[PDB]
Amino acid sequence: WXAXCPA
Amino acid sequence: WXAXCPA
Amino acid sequence: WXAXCPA
Amino acid sequence: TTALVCDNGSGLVKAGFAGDDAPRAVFPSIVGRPRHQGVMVGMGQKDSYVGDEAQSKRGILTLKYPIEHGIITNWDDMEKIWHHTFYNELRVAPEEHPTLLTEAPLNPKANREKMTQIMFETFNVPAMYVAIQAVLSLYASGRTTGIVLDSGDGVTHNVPIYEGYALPHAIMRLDLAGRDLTDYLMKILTERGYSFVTTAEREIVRDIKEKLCYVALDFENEMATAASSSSLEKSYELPDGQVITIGNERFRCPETLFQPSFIGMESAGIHETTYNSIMKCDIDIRKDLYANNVMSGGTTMYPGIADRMQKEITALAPSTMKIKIIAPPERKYSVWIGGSILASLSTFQQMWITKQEYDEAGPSIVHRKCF
Amino acid sequence: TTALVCDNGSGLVKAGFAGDDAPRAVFPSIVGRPRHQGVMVGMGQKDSYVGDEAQSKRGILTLKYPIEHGIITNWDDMEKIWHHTFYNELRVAPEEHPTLLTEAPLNPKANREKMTQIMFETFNVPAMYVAIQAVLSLYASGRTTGIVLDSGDGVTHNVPIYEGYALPHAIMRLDLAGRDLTDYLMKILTERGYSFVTTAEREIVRDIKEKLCYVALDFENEMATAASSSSLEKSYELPDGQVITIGNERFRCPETLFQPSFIGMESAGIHETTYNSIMKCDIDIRKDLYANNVMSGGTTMYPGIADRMQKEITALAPSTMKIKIIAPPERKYSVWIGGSILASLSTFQQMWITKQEYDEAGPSIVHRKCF
Amino acid sequence: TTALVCDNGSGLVKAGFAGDDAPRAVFPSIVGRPRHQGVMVGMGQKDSYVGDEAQSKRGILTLKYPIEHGIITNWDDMEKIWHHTFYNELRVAPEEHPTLLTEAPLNPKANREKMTQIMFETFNVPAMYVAIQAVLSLYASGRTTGIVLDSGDGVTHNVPIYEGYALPHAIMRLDLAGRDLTDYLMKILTERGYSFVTTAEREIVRDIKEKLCYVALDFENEMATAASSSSLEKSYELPDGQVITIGNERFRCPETLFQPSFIGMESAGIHETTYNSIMKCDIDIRKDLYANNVMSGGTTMYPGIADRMQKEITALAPSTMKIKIIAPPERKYSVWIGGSILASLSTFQQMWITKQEYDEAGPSIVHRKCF
Ligand SMILES: Nc1ncnc2c1ncn2[C@@H]1O[C@H](COP(=O)(O)OP(=O)(O)O)[C@@H](O)[C@H]1O
Ligand SMILES: Nc1ncnc2c1ncn2[C@@H]1O[C@H](COP(=O)(O)OP(=O)(O)O)[C@@H](O)[C@H]1O
Ligand SMILES: Nc1ncnc2c1ncn2[C@@H]1O[C@H](COP(=O)(O)OP(=O)(O)O)[C@@H](O)[C@H]1O
Ligand SMILES: [Mg+2]
Ligand SMILES: [Mg+2]
Ligand SMILES: [Mg+2]
Repeated sequence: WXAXCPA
Repeated sequence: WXAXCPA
Repeated sequence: WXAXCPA
Repeated sequence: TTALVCDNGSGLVKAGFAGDDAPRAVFPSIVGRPRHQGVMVGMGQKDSYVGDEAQSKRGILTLKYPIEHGIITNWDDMEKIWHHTFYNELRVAPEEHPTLLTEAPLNPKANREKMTQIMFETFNVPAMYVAIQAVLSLYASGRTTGIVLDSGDGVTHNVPIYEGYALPHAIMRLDLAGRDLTDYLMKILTERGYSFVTTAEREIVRDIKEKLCYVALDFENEMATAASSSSLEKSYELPDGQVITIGNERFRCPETLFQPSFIGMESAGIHETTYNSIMKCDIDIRKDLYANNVMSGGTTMYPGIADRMQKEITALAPSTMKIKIIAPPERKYSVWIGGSILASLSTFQQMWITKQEYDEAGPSIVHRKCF
Repeated sequence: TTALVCDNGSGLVKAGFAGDDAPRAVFPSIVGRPRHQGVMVGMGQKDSYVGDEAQSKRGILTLKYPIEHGIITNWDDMEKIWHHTFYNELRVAPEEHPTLLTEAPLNPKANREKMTQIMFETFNVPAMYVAIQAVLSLYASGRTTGIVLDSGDGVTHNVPIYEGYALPHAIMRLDLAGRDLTDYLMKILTERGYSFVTTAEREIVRDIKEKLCYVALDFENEMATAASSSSLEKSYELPDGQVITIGNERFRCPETLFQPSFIGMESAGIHETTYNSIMKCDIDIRKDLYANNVMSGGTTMYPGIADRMQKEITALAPSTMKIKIIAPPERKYSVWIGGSILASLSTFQQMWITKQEYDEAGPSIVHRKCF
Repeated sequence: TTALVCDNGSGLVKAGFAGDDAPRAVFPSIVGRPRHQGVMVGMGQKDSYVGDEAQSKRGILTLKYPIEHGIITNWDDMEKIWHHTFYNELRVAPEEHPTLLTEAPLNPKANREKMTQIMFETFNVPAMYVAIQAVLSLYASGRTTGIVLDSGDGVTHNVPIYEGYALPHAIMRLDLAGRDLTDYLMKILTERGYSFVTTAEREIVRDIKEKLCYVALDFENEMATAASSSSLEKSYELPDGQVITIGNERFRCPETLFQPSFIGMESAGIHETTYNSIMKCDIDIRKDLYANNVMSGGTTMYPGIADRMQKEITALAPSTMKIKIIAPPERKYSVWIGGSILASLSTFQQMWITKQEYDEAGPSIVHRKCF
């Protein structure tokens, strides 16, 4: 992901 | 709640 | 170690 | 000595002595408990954090709201908030001051009875009263006739009153509130990508909704404008230091209030429920209720909500009837202000539930507080 | 000519033509590049090995999954994987056959838009479609009502469907999946001692989890039995040749699904998420969803996972409601089977995304395909 | 009587009573045995020299480290080392003083269980505790929140702690430490010509690395400067009188920490592992973890390591967050100082593992005190 978690 | 919805 | 790496 | 008003909301506890113009202590209604391992660097700690302390160190806690949709679920946690408020926030002995409570309408009687028993036995409150939030909001507004839309964190009810005679058959209660809006924002922030799952991340989403979200005057036009690469794109900074961008999610999070079908809820929007509640009263009352629309609660603080609901009601209502919406700047603490006004009244001093009455009637005595 | 279905998972790519009962080519979604020196001994070499070739000689590569947690992060690697599939596995020209893709629910619109643009520009597919994996699994199961728990390598979602009307508000998405279980097995294999740090050793740990790990019906009882010097100790032979022994780690690696707190995840177990998703539907839908618990995904192949999930849900669910869990033997390729069934339907032939539609609407055209 | 702390590292044993500000005796964890013939000239001889005695006459011995990368390989050697410490360095009977030990995180339970059994059977300590090195370093730093990187002689682990609540899921363990750097320096000193193969020559290379090696702020610029015939050339005198010159090898030996690919290790550098460990915690936690980077261990004493790590982390971390690295001058004995602080606490006196508990629960009793 972009915010929260990686991906 | 008890029946319907949680609470 | 036992498996992986020595120790 | 003097009465104290404790409006225990479904996500924000506001308490303070009667006669004041603002709550003395406002802290989140959150109980946090440790989640990680059994502590390495340990010298002096607590097994549960209540209120602002829990949110201060929420990174290692699993916050749990005791009250959901205006209904208390975890009674031990609610006892924890009550004790924390009484002994840390107001810093007064509950056995000396009468306490005035607020409860949402159309709530289970078991919840109110258990709250009464808990605060009347665990504490030694000399006299306790429970009042509806909308009636307190109307008291704060200073008028006697009008229709109150109290949209809090857990509930959104609508109690119409005319000349002080509340109509307990046109009261419409909606379960769409700030918590559901926060959950919807959590779900739909995944579109751009930024997703939040943990309870602390839920608090972050709530802060995002409080700061950036607003209600669009026209939903379709605003959506088209946002999709047309407009300036409706604000930037929020997460605690870790990353900046996020919110596009059309700003006016889609609080559009659920006017369109509950977004999260698959059959009930109509707040404007339609208000219009139905008005139309359920006598034909000689609707004219005065149309011109005395009163807002309260935290979630009614979105920019442009008053204009939007005024337009929707004017569309629904006949064109010959003037539509006016009253939105005081103190909408967040309107219920507490009304409670403080009511508790200091000379006439209200005889309406308390004294200890003798509770002892002689057990804990099923709070059923003539009906409003 | 004939449509082809390419279910690009987050760790296992399954592709094949529509109408077949099984994928034609299944290879790991791994793109590896040489890590060591180029070295004088060279007669023909490649700068990057894709798919099964990378895992065949994984001793001199740093394998990097283009997809994890259901999102592609390395788009060049994904382009390489798609090209390798289309031109080496199926051995067909993508410009002649429509392609159907699968995407996990609650995923960014940017990711799906980028995949659509990549497949419509780099390749020349006449038509394309993106579908939710759980809907495809329900299609494969042959029924129209039920709740699908698709636990893949990177994601574990839960989409409840009733009579073909999917409820897009009770969909619960979890990030506990095969990769997290493999990492947890890597971490807790330290206890006995046999630890694996590199990516090839991570593949070895994944193979160990696939071959030996299982789900215990009762976690506490199984842990006590294992600690009581029981027969729960199986032996695995590493490629280097040294045998290792796995004790209580067999049922502790897949216990993370029912207890996310093992790796410090605030979310609840898969059984609790399924129960919450069922309870978020209408009261008239819960009875049918309880008895149609369809399971799919690779990580749902653990021995005894169905019995444990049924026991947990029955404990959560009311005693008067019959609970049945459907675990077909083809759970690994259930999503692809459903995609093949859907792509060959006569009615679905009108729901493609033609090249003309993409040209006239741009990459941001896949937003009416939401399930 | 008084508790004693024996931090048995993987190349340097530090022991001393609790309450002191520095270890009473620090000697290498080396057990050496004669290599050449016994020879006719014998009046008083030993078959094995331990600690400083072994290094004093290392020219006729084959020094063998019992602990390396944290694990004890030879248990007779560490029985000898523990006996030598207790009966020659502290010169106290172990049966009277409780002993607090330190173990690296993510270590096999067999090693700690065997150490427990050895200390409780071969010796007669009334009580004994086993702690984690990073937790003790954080104790020594005087704070309760922060991320500790303890880069010792055999291991380089990383334990992030927030408000005394360490997260046992963001702990990253690396095998890059002083021994690997010494081996790399031995390998790369061949380039100029100076070769070191024997164990005594390995000790000489270790001394060279201790005295001359440093961490460059910019690797490429420093390499270009060294290749441009600069003043980066220092002279070291071997024990036999010869002098050697070290050029670019001064900053190439410790560059392995930030570039594990130098010795063919797939893992990322210490800066990247620290960034991942900071990030793997909760989003609200990294705000205090970024500004509370605490270092410990011998190999964190390179000149300019703090500046290089701060620059690398600031490059990785968001630009809007301040990055502060805490590098106390006592980094060499930080773990022992923290252990002495912890063992003298009044609250910790109930956390000891008494002999009665060991007798009633066997040697597998140290699993309730995991950090
Ligand atoms: N300025 C604001 N803008 C948008 N939302 C707000 C604002 N202030 C409060 N809220 C929302 O109102 C909700 C509850 O507010 P309030 O009515 O004061 O508490 P309660 O619901 O307990 O009475 C909160 O969940 C918050 O999200
Ligand atoms: N027999 C098995 N037992 C346990 N786990 C399995 C088994 N087969 C596959 N898996 C796990 O399922 C994951 C991928 O399965 P699958 O869902 O078919 O692929 P994807 O996740 O890409 O859709 C792998 O990471 C693997 O660890
Ligand atoms: N001043 C220094 N500069 C560079 N390296 C050092 C320095 N002091 C110690 N070291 C390295 O640290 C390693 C061990 O140091 P220390 O952490 O005190 O022991 P342990 O690793 O047993 O805890 C030694 O192998 C040595 O090479
Ligand atoms: Mg309220
Ligand atoms: Mg899948
Ligand atoms: Mg150390």
